[PDB]
Amino acid sequence: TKPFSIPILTIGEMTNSRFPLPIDMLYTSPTENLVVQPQNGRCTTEGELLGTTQLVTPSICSLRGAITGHEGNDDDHKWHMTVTSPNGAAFDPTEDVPAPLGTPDFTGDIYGVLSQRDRNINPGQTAPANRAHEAVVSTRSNKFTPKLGSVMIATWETTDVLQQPTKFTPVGLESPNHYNQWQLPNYSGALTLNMGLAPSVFPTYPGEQILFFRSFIPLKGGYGNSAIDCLVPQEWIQHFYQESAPSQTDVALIRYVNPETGRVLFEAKLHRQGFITVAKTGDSPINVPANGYFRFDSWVNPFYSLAPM
Amino acid sequence: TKPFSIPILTIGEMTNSRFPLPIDMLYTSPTENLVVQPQNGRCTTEGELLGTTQLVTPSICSLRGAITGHEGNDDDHKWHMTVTSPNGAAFDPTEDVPAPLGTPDFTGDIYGVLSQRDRNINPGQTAPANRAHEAVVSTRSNKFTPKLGSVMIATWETTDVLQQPTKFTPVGLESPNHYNQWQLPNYSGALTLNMGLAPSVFPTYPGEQILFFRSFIPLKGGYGNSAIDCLVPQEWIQHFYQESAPSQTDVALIRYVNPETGRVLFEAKLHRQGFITVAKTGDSPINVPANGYFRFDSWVNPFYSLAPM
Repeated sequence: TKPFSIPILTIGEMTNSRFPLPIDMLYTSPTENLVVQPQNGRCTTEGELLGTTQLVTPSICSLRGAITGHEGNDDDHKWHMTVTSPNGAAFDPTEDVPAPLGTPDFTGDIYGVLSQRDRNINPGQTAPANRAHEAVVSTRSNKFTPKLGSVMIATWETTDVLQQPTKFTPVGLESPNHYNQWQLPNYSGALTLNMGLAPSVFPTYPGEQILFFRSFIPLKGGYGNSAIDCLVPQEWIQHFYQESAPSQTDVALIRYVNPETGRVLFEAKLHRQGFITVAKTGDSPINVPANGYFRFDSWVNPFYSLAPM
Repeated sequence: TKPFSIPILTIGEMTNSRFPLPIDMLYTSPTENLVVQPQNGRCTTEGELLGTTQLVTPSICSLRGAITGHEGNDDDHKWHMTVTSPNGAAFDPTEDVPAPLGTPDFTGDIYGVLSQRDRNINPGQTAPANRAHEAVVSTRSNKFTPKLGSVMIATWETTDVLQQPTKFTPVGLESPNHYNQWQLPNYSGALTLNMGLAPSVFPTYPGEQILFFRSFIPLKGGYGNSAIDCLVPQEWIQHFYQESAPSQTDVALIRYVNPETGRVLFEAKLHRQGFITVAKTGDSPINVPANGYFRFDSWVNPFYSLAPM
């Protein structure tokens, strides 16, 4: 029975699993009136990846493939991007997954860079031509259809985008308008429901809330202090995936500890499904030292009563 | 005496430690005419970080701080960025490091996005304003002085940059002009030498070359198939940092294994200083399965004779 374990990296040493950003703080909040069902950042404590989760940090909310033309006829700023899997191989729309690995899992206008490196070398050259432009992938568009193998990608530039291999590097959001981090996009477009989903997560013990790892997400414009929350850091996913330690119950009692002073600061439940709950109500700040990290202490039963945070 | 170990993640599951990119291939080449002295991606096999190396993947080649105004009075595209440490805290120019952690470690015109979130809320508003623009940090500029707490950052945008907290998210290179991945920038500007450096690395056993983890790096324009090479993946750095396993000799014999068939494909030396050498000459392609990873097998004496790849 290989023992379960969690990384000893601090908050300040880890990366958000739902967007390639540093983790700025721990954060909790009531979620009784919404459905927390992210598809990136999903891993069981036994190392099973779920949803669209993959292990390469800069590929989170990235897209890869080629531009094949404009999307439609009536907007010169809109391009049809046929997408592949991150490894460059064809994606099978009938695969029992929501969309290609690392596809964005929220509703919003994602800002980043469209770059291209030509597949062919021109006469008189020794190397392929390149170009890049700022761009937006609107996951609420009816042409956001990654499960079918394509997305519409928009530019402010209106001509210098070729029918060439294309990558989208995510940077942030175009604005806070229409951003809802817990609303899954329609991976197959309009009037088609999503499939292959990692399940929703929620606390059940009275007075518990989900604990999130929160990152502030850049905005291209608008007023806001937008953030995106993940259930576990990307480094925890990489760790569980490698360790594949059996879970002895469905609940791991974990403690947040200051390694210098040895002081345990609070306790929490790491659920087998891959999320944390704490005995906390409200959204007030979580005040913890910088050198702190979670330590696995024991497997407990569903009803273990946590010390209130 | 804690045993040394290497992650079991495959090349296609890890990240470049010198730029936030997936790893595309293993790569070797002669370096007899170069000085290989990167400052990101530097970790001893005992977990000692060196140079400018830090653990947050999207912070590699990033810069944080605030714009104070234009750089000079003659180009409204050029801005003076005061730089902080990645945690937002003041950087001390006298600390025994080359530059703030994560600072770029090569010569080139680094392309990315400059984003800002205002520090105050304006009257009539409830949230701070935001803006972001394509930007270039030229590390060959005499105004690239991160060890002194500032860099010049340029935007195609001419005015919509304020004197506000600022992040630079790296995406790729503006072009291949003057890109030299092994030429350190002058962290303190002109006529001042760098200090606090992680040491240069080179093979010494006859017929050995350095083995690199190679990523293709996007280009905003120009002709080229530009790449950037790191000495070990970012996930190896995170692993060694946490494990802190003592190094029993200066050289770890490691084997690239196919986990499925269990077959060992080739062998290599992981040096305590934190780089890999192999018995290979030239730059011809390294042909290995997708599911392959390096496994630590034993500690060996200096000048151990490897099987030729």
